[PDB]
Amino acid sequence: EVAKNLLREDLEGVLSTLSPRERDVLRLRYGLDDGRMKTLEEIGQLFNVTRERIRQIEAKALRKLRHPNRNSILKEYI
Amino acid sequence: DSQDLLFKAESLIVNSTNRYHVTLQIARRAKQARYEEMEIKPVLRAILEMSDELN
Amino acid sequence: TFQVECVESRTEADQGQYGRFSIEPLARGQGTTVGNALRRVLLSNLEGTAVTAVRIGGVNHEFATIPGVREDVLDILLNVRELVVHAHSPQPQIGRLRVVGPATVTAADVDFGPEVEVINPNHYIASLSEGATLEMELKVEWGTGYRAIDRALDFLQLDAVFMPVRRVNYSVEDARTAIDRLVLEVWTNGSLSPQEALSQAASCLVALFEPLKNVSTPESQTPIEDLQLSVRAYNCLKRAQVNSVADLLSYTYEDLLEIKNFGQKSAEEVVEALERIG
Amino acid sequence: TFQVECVESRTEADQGQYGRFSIEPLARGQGTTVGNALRRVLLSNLEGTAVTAVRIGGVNHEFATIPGVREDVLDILLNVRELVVHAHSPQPQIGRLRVVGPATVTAADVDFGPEVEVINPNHYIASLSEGATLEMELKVEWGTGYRAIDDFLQLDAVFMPVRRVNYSVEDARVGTAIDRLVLEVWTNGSLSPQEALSQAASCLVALFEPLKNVS
Amino acid sequence: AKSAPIFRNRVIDKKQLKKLIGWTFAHYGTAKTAVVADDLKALGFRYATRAGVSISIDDLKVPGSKAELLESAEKRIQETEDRYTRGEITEVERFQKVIDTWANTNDELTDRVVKNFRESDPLNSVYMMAFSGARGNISQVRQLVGMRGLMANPQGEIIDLPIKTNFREGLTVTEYIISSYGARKGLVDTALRTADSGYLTRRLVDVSQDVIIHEVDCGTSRGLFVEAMTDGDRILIPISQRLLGRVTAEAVLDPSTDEVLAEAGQDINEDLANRIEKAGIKKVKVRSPLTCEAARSVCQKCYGWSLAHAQMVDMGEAVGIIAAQSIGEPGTQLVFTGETARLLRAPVAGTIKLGKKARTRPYRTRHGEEALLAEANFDLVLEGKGRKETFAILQGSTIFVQDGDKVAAEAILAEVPVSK
Amino acid sequence: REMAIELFQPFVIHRLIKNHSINNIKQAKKLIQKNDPLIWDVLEEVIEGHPVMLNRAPTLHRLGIQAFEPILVEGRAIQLHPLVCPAFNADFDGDQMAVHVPLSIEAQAEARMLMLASGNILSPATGQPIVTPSQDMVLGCYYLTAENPGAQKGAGRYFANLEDAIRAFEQGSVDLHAWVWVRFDGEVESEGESDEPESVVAADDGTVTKTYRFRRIRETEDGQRLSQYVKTTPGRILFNNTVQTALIH
Amino acid sequence: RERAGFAVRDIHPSHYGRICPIETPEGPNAGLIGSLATHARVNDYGFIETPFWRVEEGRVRKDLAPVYMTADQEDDLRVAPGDVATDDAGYILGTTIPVRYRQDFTTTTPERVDYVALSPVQIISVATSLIPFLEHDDANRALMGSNMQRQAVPLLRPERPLVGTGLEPQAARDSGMVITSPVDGTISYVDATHIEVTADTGEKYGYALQKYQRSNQDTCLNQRPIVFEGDRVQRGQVIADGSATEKGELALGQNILVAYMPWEGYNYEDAILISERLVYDDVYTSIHIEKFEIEARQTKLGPEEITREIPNVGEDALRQLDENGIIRVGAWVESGDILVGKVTPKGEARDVRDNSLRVPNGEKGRVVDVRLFTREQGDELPPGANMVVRVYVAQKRKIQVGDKMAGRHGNKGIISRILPCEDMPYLPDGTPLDIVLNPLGVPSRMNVGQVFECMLGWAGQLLDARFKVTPFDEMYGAEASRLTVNAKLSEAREQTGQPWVFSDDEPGKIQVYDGRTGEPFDRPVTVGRAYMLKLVHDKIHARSTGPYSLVTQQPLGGKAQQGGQRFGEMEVWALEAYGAAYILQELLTVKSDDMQGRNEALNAIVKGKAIPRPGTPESFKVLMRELQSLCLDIAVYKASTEDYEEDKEVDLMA
Amino acid sequence: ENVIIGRLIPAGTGFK
Ligand SMILES: [Mg+2]
Ligand SMILES: [Zn+2]
Repeated sequence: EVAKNLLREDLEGVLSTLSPRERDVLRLRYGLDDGRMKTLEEIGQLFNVTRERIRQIEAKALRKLRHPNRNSILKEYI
Repeated sequence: DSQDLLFKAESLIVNSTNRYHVTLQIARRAKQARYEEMEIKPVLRAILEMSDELN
Repeated sequence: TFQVECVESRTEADQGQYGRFSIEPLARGQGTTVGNALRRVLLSNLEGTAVTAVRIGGVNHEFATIPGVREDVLDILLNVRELVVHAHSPQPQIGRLRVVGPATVTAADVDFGPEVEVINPNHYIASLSEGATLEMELKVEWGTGYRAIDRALDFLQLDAVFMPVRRVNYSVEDARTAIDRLVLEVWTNGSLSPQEALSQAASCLVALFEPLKNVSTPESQTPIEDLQLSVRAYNCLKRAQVNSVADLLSYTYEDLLEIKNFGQKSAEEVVEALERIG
Repeated sequence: TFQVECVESRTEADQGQYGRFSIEPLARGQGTTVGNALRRVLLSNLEGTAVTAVRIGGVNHEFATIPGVREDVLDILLNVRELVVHAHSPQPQIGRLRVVGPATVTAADVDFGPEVEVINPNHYIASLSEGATLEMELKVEWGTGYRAIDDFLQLDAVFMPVRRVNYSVEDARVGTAIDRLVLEVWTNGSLSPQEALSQAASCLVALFEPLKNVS
Repeated sequence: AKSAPIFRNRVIDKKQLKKLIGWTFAHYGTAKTAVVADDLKALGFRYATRAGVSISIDDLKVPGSKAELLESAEKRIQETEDRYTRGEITEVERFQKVIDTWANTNDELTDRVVKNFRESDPLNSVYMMAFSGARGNISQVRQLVGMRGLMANPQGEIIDLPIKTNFREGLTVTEYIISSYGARKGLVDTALRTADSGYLTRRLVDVSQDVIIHEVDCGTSRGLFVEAMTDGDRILIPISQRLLGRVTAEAVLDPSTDEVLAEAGQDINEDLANRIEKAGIKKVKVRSPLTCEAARSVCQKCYGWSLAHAQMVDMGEAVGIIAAQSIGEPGTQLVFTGETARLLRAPVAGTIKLGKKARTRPYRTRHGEEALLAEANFDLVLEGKGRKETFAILQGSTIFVQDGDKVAAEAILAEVPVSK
Repeated sequence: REMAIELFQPFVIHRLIKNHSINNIKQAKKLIQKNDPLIWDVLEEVIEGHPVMLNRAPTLHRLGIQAFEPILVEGRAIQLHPLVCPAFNADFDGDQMAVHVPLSIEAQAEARMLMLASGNILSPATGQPIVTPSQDMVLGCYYLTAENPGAQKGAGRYFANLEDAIRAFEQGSVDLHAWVWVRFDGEVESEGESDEPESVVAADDGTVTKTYRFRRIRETEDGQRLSQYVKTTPGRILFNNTVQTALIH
Repeated sequence: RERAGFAVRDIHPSHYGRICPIETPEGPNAGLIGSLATHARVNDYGFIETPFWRVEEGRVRKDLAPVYMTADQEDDLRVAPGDVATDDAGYILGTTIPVRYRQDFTTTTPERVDYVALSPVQIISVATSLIPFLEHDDANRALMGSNMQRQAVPLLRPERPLVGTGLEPQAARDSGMVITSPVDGTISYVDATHIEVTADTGEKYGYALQKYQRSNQDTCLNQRPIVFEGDRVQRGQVIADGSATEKGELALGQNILVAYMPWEGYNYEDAILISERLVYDDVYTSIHIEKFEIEARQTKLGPEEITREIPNVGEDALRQLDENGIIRVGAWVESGDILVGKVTPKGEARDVRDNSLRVPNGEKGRVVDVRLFTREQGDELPPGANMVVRVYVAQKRKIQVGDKMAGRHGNKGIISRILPCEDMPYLPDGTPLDIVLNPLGVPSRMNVGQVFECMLGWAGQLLDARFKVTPFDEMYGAEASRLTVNAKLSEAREQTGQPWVFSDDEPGKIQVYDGRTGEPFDRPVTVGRAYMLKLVHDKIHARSTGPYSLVTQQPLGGKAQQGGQRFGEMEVWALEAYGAAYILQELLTVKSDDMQGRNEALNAIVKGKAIPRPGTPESFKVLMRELQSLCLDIAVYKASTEDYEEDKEVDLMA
Repeated sequence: ENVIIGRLIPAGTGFK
């Protein structure tokens, strides 16, 4: 259970580096808050802009995380 | 040294008239010590301080 | 002052060696000091040569057997581990043995190089029956005392015992002022003569007590004002809290280039000024 | 290949010096070897000077009294057996005391030659009352080790410059079995503990040198 | 502090070390007592190694008079059995006589063993390590260099065959069986005793778990009277050992004058206990958990000291658990007339002057002999050669010597008891 | 070390995370599993000052559980102080002990202040000392302080003080059980003595030298003591000097 | 056990010669398990008998055959022990003879003795018959030695005792591990695994020797040949020997130099101080083989597969697998090393889960056998399993700090120090000792026989001899053991030529010097050759957090499953007497079964914060539920604060 | 009973 609390923190940290909108998008697209993965369309309605906009945000966030900077600890969690 | 701590411990056990009460005070002090230090080991520093305060 | 003489020297059947030495005159209890220091060093701090590893063709662990070989691998290891050798080169060596057919394999069948020599060519190793081949490769190393395995492929490691001296005894007699005569008896395994183990022990003691015998530029201090730097370069360095030539020497050319508004030409000027002061 | 370092040095009021040395790294078993050899040599094979005989005007035996002198012959003899002197010449020397009247006779009252130095200048010897004269003659010789005995009263002199030697062996393991020697030396002040250690090492090196090149 | 140690110019056994540790604790504290104990441990370990104390077969010294003593005992036994065979004594008197004979032979041999150790070789390793109190007893040196003695059946009956060998000489097959009886008895006792001891401790703990110190004083004037524990003439536990840590419920006074030694409500330390014992008060009224009227517990004044600290008990101390543990810890630590009587032998040769003064009624003793039983305490009068006799009999004594007899050197004269 | 690295694993992990470059719990755990050299240094600086409770299987009384300070030793066996064996009723022929480690600050404080072994001197059941030396220590002290008429080399010599006598014994001038005289000023308790001075001699002055069986006191006429010589054994001198050095220091 | 009492566990006189009065367990089984005596046998009705020689007119008739007799039969006869001494031919010497009549010990004229026991060891068992100088030992220490002789470990190179008792060659021929030639001929083939002997005029006999097998107690059951090729062999001559035998006879220990004296505290209270020669000379080193097992089962999700495709593992930890997921024979495995690689189909490709078998913590050695059993191969696999893999791992253990050493006379000890041989005391010839034992343990335990064996063993080493002394040897003289030992020591002294071997002033003691300083000890000490054994058994255990019990959520118990140590109620009482409240409360709740406080405490320790206050342990909630399940309305209540309010029932299970 | 439930025992350091 202690490698669970620890992990989330590390993830949250790298999430902080991302733009506010970006991180919110990610948290909602993976259910980090509610455990429930949400579609495009729920964020299309809940968020300001509609569908096909959240997909762009998701890719532009992941591309930021995929860099060797701002996310390399989690590589060992795999 | 270890001997020094043992002498200071014995010194505090006397003049207290209650080994339990003085153990509770040492515990509390050491707790505060570590709390306001995380910002030597707590119980040790606590005993050193209390001995040096008994003049 | 005293005179150390060798009184008796023998050689046992296992090629071990015995040597008795008489040392006199010592000074009323110095015999015990000398004798016990010699005994401790002879029994503890002498370098020897021992077989540290062995690879027996056809096996890969200690709990196996070879067809036609009377002894099991573990007994062969326990016999090779007690094989006395003396090396001349300060490197590990590999000795090769290969015996075939009905024979009693002994230490004479081990062929090291021309450097390593077997003290006892009668050490028993194994008994081979008809049609059985025993093939071994031994590795010998230098060391001291008992070395435990630390756990280069397929070589079975041995708990090596580099103990060239097997027994030391001494007795201080009255040689009458009261004077002492030390009698020192050394039994070695034959790797080195008793006289050369006594010599090595004495050398170790002398080197041990030697350290206790008696043990118990103006240009770099120049202030940067004398560097004749440009007023700009000078003011930038002084802004960087650089006050001595030592401080400037604490910076690399890159650190100099990192100085705010310090340019390459000013770093070159500083290099030229330092060359002006050598 | 080790390094000897004096961790502590003191000069007690009685002028008796103290020292502690750390010697490391030593191989396993060598700490005891060095410590025991050094202890034996320091305590038994260092040269020093002590009052060997004394003559007192007015007495003839150890169990005798001196009019006006608080102590008797025995107390003065024991107080003089612990008097610490250091001679600069291999020749025996004679010191003369002749204090008189009310006085506390200490070591400074002894009129040794220029070649004899009293380490502790205020070392209690006797206490003279009114109209008392203590006439004393002390003989200083060169010897080694505590030496009990079988005109001048013969004394059991203490030629030892070194008073006490202790050693302990620790483990300086970093990560084999390495040893560390901690050697404590108490000296009466005639020699510093570093000079006593140096002389002991010199004696040991001289003992082990001839056992090297021949046999 | 401030208490300079005394130069103990004497031998140091375990009792002296325990006394020194107690004194050090009383005067210097608990960490100087720890330091002193460590220093003494180091010194003892070093000089028990320099001594080279060892054990050998010749270190087990048997007195040289063992053979003659056994021969004399066997001669007496033969006389007894010849008497039995001729009908002079009955069988239980032959049995009693041979049992008493071998118990006295065992006592004499033990005395000779101790004297031989203390006379020939007082630095013997066995003697040194048994007399100093390190690892040993006297019932074990007896079985190593003396005589094993009379043993018992697996049922409890005393086998009239004694073991007349030690472990140095080696037992026989018969003596090995007789010894194995008791060895197994002890083994089974320990195996079955451990559960009972644990059960007793548990029951004790549950009866007295709620006894915690809650009050300072219940304000009473009741207590019991503490006096020494004596078995009549002899005392078993002195009053000073029974008066340590208690609290006096009334001021004690010296029985010689009007000097007060303690006021009301005062804890007693070792010094005051020794002073009271020295002055012979013989009774002290003290407070106690027996007589304190508190709320379902004891108070601090009625309890007194906590023995682990030599101070008054603290507040909220579970003294019931301590009491239960103290009673239960030694729980797992739980031959005929010998020296419980006293033979009187006159070392003189003289005529008998008993006459008819004391009340001598004819009697048949526990052995087959006939003597005179006396109940009137009367001082024996006998012509003891040069001068008369001043021997004193006791009530119920048994005198063997009657008037008109010739007593010789160390001849048996009487028997005095000490207090179907 | 094998027990300590498992009992103190959370503390080692915390100190690896804080005082070193270890990132997460998994990396610290794998470092511990691979037996890194840094692990032992961290453990050694963790267990210092951390009391640990030792218990023997039959706990008959409260001294069956006592607190100690751990020292890392190499082996599989727990090294126990010989002076606490009677408290545990433990001997070294196969006995085993259980080790517990307090976690909270209050628990460590209670272990150090109440259950520490150096503070359990008197038996709580009788008040008598329970840390007294026994067995080989008693035998060694007895041998040191005994009297041996057979070996009395150097008997009768006088010494200035206890240190002088000890130094004389150390050299070998005087035998261990020799009857020597030492100038000791203080309280002396000598068994087998006599309260009556054996010989009283008044010199040609107001000074009397009363010679007891084990003492020689020079006293001024109608006055005070001037000197005291105790007749003793260098072993007794060593014993009393050891006690005095322990108390003074 | 609860019904057996004091009466049943004692020695009944009728046990004489039928049940040993010495060899038993200690503890709850004391007196309930016994051992048959040496000569006793059971007849066809089920009663134990024992043999006797007939005595006619005081003459022992050893010409006739032994007359066996049961307990009831030998109650009307007067039976003499087997230690009675007879003269030439058979007449009994002496004038009084101990006899047993009607379960009683008496003495009679030697003309009224009916039967005499066959041997002096007829009363004891076989393990107790192997203790020399037994009559100089207490019975309790004899029990200890007899019990501990059966816990000795076969060593790498066994060695016979020098002061054996005479039953060693007979105590080894019944275990069926020694091979003797039934044929008076020549040996034609010798090998580590095979011996062949050709009858002088006849057929060839061939024997196969077991090699490094494994016993129930993980010791090794090796078998080695003794003879060489082309050797003349007589019938009944030893050909091969077992793991605890040397040449015919039992060999459980080794003969080592012993001195009886205290060290610097390392001998304290039965501890043993040994030399470093016992480690590098491979004395008291043994082979232990362990067995590990792995099972391939069939789960509802799917079957389990043995393969090297283990998840979350690198190729640096699959070096020694045999391309089937199973380790290779002859590989050195350290702790945590994979032995068999297994994957389970977990349910939640990236679906396999790793539960491969690995070496337990603290175990290492060589792999010597990997046997595989699958249903296809025609093997009886368990009901739900599809592959059983068994791996045998062997290792060599040396003597080390914490091991138990023992002697035949009941003297046990735990090794506390292993000194380099230049620190151990040495003899007047330079030989350092092997073991130093405390003499403080001898006189209070009355096992003086150990002081006799040492001395006789000393003589035996010096005279190149081996002595067979039988127990109860004092029927021949007044002090036979001491006289024989003294005469043997004097003879050894005369043959060797060294006067320091034996001294007349102190017979059993010689001078010993200090290896650290070179100064001799003040007094001579007792030295000799002692026959010491290394006892079995892996006891070190520690835990921080592991598996928990199902109902109570308390840590499991047991070394093999990372179990915790029990804190019984006696320890709770001890902590209550100290005044400890926080140690007790942390032990009782946070470290045992406070299901939520355990994680909080662990997280606080790892993070470095303070441990929070505990809650209600899980065992209490379990007990409340069980009591409610017993139709009891037990509940926990919170008192009302104000006046006109009811007390409120508190919900613990939330 | 504070031991069974898991509270500070009313003796020692848990007295008040
Ligand atoms: Mg035990
Ligand atoms: Zn009350």
